[PDB]
Amino acid sequence: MNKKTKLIHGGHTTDDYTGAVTTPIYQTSTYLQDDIGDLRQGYEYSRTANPTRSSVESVIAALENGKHGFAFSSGVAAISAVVMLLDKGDHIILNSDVYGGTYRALTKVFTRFGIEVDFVDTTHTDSIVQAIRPTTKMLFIETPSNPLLRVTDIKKSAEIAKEHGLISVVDNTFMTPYYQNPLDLGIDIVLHSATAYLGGHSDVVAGLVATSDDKLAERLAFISNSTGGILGPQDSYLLVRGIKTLGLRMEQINRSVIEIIKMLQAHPAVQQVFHPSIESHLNHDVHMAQADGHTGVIAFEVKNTESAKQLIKATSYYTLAESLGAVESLISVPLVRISVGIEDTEDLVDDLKQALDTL
Amino acid sequence: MNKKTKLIHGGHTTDDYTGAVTTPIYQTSTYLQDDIGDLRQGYEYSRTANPTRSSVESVIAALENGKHGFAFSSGVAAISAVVMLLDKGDHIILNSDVYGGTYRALTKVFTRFGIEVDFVDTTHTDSIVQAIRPTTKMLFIETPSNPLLRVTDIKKSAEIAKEHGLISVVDNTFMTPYYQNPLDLGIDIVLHSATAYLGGHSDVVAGLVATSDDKLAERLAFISNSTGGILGPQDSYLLVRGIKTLGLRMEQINRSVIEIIKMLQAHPAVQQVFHPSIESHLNHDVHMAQADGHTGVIAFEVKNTESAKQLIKATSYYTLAESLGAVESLISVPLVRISVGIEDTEDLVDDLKQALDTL
Amino acid sequence: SMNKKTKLIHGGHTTDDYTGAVTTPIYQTSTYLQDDIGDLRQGYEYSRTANPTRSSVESVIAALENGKHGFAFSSGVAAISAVVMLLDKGDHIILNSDVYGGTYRALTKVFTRFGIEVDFVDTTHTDSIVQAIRPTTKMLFIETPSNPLLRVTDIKKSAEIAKEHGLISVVDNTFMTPYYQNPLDLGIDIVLHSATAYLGGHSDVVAGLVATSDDKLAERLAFISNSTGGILGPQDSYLLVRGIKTLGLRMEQINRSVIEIIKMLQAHPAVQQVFHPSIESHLNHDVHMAQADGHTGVIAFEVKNTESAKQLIKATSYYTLAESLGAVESLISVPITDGLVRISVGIEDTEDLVDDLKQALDTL
Amino acid sequence: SMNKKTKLIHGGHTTDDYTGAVTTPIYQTSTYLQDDIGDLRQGYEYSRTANPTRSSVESVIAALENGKHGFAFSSGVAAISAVVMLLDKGDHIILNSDVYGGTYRALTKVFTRFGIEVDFVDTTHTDSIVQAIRPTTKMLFIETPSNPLLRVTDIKKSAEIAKEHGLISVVDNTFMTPYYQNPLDLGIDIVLHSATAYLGGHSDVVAGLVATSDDKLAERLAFISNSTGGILGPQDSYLLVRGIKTLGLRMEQINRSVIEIIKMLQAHPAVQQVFHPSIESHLNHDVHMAQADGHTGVIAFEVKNTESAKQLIKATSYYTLAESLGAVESLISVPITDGLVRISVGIEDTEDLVDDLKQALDTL
Ligand SMILES: Cc1ncc(COP(=O)(O)O)c(CN[C@@H](CCC(=O)O)C(=O)O)c1O
Ligand SMILES: Cc1ncc(COP(=O)(O)O)c(CN[C@@H](CCC(=O)O)C(=O)O)c1O
Ligand SMILES: Cc1ncc(COP(=O)(O)O)c(CN[C@@H](CCC(=O)O)C(=O)O)c1O
Ligand SMILES: Cc1ncc(COP(=O)(O)O)c(CN[C@@H](CCC(=O)O)C(=O)O)c1O
Repeated sequence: MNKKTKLIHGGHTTDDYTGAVTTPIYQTSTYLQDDIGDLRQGYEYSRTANPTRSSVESVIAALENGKHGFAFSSGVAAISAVVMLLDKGDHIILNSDVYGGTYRALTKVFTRFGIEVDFVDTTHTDSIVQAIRPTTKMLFIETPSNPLLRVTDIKKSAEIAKEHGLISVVDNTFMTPYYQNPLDLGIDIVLHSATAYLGGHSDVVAGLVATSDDKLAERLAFISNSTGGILGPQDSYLLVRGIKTLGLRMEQINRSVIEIIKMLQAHPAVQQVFHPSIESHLNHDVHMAQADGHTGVIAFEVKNTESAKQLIKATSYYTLAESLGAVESLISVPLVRISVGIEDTEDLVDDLKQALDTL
Repeated sequence: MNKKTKLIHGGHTTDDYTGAVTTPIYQTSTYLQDDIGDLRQGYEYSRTANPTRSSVESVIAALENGKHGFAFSSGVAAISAVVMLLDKGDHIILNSDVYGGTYRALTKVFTRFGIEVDFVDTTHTDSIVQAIRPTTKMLFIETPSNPLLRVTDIKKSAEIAKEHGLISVVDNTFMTPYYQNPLDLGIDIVLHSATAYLGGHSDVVAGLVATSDDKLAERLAFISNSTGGILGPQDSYLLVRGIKTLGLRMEQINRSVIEIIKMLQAHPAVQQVFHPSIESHLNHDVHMAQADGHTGVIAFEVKNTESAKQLIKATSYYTLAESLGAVESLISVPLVRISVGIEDTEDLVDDLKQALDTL
Repeated sequence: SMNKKTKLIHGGHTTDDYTGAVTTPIYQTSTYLQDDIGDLRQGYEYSRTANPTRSSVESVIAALENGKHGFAFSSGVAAISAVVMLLDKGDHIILNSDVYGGTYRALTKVFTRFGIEVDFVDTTHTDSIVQAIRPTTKMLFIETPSNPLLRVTDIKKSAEIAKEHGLISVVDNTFMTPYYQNPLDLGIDIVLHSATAYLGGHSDVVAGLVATSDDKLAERLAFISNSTGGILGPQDSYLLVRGIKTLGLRMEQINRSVIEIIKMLQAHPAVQQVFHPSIESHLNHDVHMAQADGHTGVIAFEVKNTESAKQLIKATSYYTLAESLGAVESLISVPITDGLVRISVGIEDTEDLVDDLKQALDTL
Repeated sequence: SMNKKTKLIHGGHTTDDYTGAVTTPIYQTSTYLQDDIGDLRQGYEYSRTANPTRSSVESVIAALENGKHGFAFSSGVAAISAVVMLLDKGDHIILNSDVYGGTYRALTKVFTRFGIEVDFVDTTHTDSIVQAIRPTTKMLFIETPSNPLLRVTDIKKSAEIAKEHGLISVVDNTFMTPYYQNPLDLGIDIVLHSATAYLGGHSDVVAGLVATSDDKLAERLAFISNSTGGILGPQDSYLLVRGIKTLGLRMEQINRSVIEIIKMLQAHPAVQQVFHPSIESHLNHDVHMAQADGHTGVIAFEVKNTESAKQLIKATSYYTLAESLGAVESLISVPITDGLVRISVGIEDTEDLVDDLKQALDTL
């Protein structure tokens, strides 16, 4: 199956009972047992397993070429359960440019649980080897990062984590399974902030986790059931529904990203454009070796904070909001960050250009 | 407002915009900002705050006479966030008869995070005083417990936790806010497995947390945002919808519970009926002093495991399932445990009696 | 064999035979796979024709009304439209004089162009029904108790009249609900509901329901529903199933407050007339009590004028000034003269609902 | 000023002005509080009359079709019913000869009793339309391209004919979608859709949509919708809004596969005739290309007989044997002769959809 056919028929998204071509929304909490312990189709309690949630988990497991899938109530919940794979005294290595909520949870919550953290500039693989302490048990890397889009070598990070006995995790939210598959590069666990691209319509807060390891999946299934950060059935369906058009959406976003960047590099009011597609970008060639596409998040710099406030008000199609990966374009100041939507490419380039022209 | 009027108009369950008499389902992830940092109605990101989730949080805060509410993706998620209020080395005291999932999360997950646990027979308040270590920081009690319905003195446990400087938590799932208000008895934090009675229709997996403490609410809001165990908007609405009939449902369940127990105590095939309403029940008078009602979970003993298997098959209205607090009656063997539904009282008594008669 | 409260929980099929789920799965779908051409896995081919979630609520209303076939529509008016479509050009319908405004609107502004000629009759006296039967009469439609004056019509006699003259008897059982009044058991052919009112019960679903035991009329209704497509969505179908579960407890609480609220209205000096079937002096009070074992939560009363009715509504705290009825929250409205107020008793505390309306009437 | 792909994202009102939410809130409600009697906070009083979530999808289809007023119905047939109700007893309707089966069913088995007399015409030759106009003719209904043979009718000429003879022109634009064909811009009075097909796009919503710029006809449609209640639920309204967001990318991918799939069908020896407007030899191929800048994803072709059509469907791997069309997944069916197969090209990979149908046709 090619990529666009996998997004439609990958996993189990139909009902074998009635033949429904979409997954039924099992808004239920419990299931009848014919005999004591005799499950009709393997469901006993919705927290342990829910057929609508099991559908979206089989979709992300296929899109990432994994064996097991896990749906959580948010991208932060999916990252929490992954960190709970370690005990008191264990050490984690993350990239210095992690997303803010990851920095918060690990430095404010899990440090209170004995988990020691150390943020490392992973753009140079040599800095990962040296920081590995005897208690180091995990390697967590996002690529490209937020909001400067720093690229980390996934393959080398996997070989590093393997040699030193580390659980390799990759936050693949920005790249999506359509352009990047960390599991195929040796990574143990891959997770996504499903609120971003997989949902794609700014209407689901969710997280997904995929892995080919039976152990880590067994330990993750126990953590999910024992911590209950599960995704609801309604949100699970809308996630499946939005994933169906993931390929078409990313290709339209990729087409606009190319044209928008060309505009940003030539404007006199824009210094420092940040995106892995730019040639002068650090680790640019590494990104192309591990990905066959590009993310829709772009970051550029204006003169000062007042110019960024003026640029946003002059736009007509960019929505001032705090997410990314939507069908509608989003803009925010973490330096300005934009999440390219699926509007007309000529309209998005012209709207941002005429807004920058007013500076 | 009396109890039945509070369940309808307590909290904020209407739309001030359109005037809609029910809370809109905000299936959304982000919100437009008029200016940088200028929130229209105080919403910026659905994980931090969602209007549908804020509605159900204001309902549970009012029903428990609390000041702040928190909705989580499951009852286990609500209990996890409460445990994350403590750091490495802190100690918790729980009742020896806690629910299984609470035993799992604390002994298999949080012990790996330095949190030391000790389960204590809380039915005698003297056993709580002696176990308080210098590192003890929390007192967690369910009353009545699962599945033997052991009653713990809430008021005395609150005075104990206050004197020794402890965060008092009460799992009020079985009693619901309609019959028991732990906050009114001095308890710091109250939580519920909203999957049970508050939802009431076996279609929402959720947890709720209420507290009158501004500190603990601030620390809980940070934990919820930093761990992302949030409840979805669709599940939040169905929770609000089911809570509307909580009073009518509990009163029907209470009427049947009285008649079912009278039947169970007189049947020759039933030894040892467990419920706080029985006079010979341990701490029976304590339960009536802290609650003006009764739970619908009843536990009784048959001769052996084969008689329990036979009793379940002979029933017609009791559903063999793994939850509780549903409109439909539920039965399970953890000794048999039944969750009384809202069916006709004469039908539920007769159905269970004719099934026990076959033993 | 099941009592009413148990029938509301286990009546019909509201579980999943596949996974075992204790609630009806929401089949948000449009079409269904066929293993072989013409072979349906479980009898579904297109959601408009049949949907598993809609089929659940259809079996519920069929069991609650002691009928064989149930039909769910997009709204109460859609259920009335589909029933009126049972008739041909030139046919005649007899309706009660004070039928709901929307039905009056549909029958006199839309279906008068179908060729159906409508007649509105004081059905409280069954003789007026016999006197109005024209040769080309084919259907008898009656609302009991009506809106907003709650006039009571003899259902059993109306069924015998329709049978005697070969008419299709239809009863709008919205106000009474299947928990208190079963027209099908009294000889009526078709019973319909505005599920927006009490069956939904939480003021969050706009739906219509139809039930009948006649196989011929059911096939004709299934054809019209598929040929006109006023079907109910799967999400609304499930919420309707969910709300029906608490129907008995909701009505029993509403009836308790109805008794105390009426007593307050009869003793207040700013209230003149009170309209409700439970009142002994109400016309056909014995008829209602013989065909129903309960009372609706809609009450109509009169104040001095329109300014008094306006000030009353602003003086209440638990009565929501809005349309619709039968919700868990109490509703108030002014529909028929200026001073005629109409309330929909919710499930709030009885003492709170009586004290709030009593003090509000006292600022007059 | 917006291009098509930007219009699909920001056209109409699909945000919450209150909280600022970037999507339409699902107003699962039935009634609305009134501060003062008759004072509406935001113009809502009863969900059947108007619902905020339904009003969102109504403004979407009105903007996509360059119309002023939009209406959402419970299904595509409900949208057709409400439009046919615009006419009175005795009025006449002219429809294309190969109109959809459900419309044929509704117009010849239900509305023939309304007093409406229906006429089915070969609208591919506009002269047949003029020849059929009776004195009592009031409406012109046309499907282009039709189903399943995809016959193309001149929309611009059909609008001039309706205007010349004082008829209400209606175009079923389901197959073409507003992304490729805008009948209102060509002089048509009313355009309707079966949103179950492409607008929803994910085979999970049964809905109908109507759009018009005529103020008089819009008030008449709003009245019929309220007086018959075939409205769309709030949950289905939102999913319809959500699915429309990706309409352009879905159709553009469907069209790319349509080009390659047709070329394969024209060169396969087990395939005789292929029916699609893009084919140069197709009747009125120049007409379609002049009134639309795209192509539908429904393709019709012929195999040797019925056994060959049965074996073909069992031989595919990505084509789902089911009803409906326009979904993200490819669909197949056998409707008109035995060997006539009808496919609905999905958004799967073009190479995968061409190779899967090519190898399946090769086992014949
Ligand atoms: C790379 C990455 N990881 C994790 C997350 C968090 O997953 P959730 O589903 O949102 O829980 C985000 C979303 N961060 C968003 C929102 C940031 C905020 O609300 O403060 C973003 O970067 O715009 C993310 O972009
Ligand atoms: C007292 C109590 N606390 C916490 C929970 C768990 O909250 P959740 O919403 O389910 O996450 C339950 C539910 N326990 C259920 C289910 C037990 C099981 O599935 O193994 C019960 O006791 O039947 C409970 O009864
Ligand atoms: C007896 C009766 N029949 C039919 C209907 C209409 O069914 P729907 O589900 O609302 O389509 C109503 C609702 N009448 C409501 C609505 C009033 C209005 O819409 O203006 C009422 O009278 O309060 C009704 O009370
Ligand atoms: C052109 C056209 N008009 C109207 C409709 C009906 O609108 P609904 O939303 O389905 O109510 C359809 C769907 N025709 C489908 C359905 C076939 C069937 O129901 O048997 C089709 O032909 O595949 C259609 O293709």
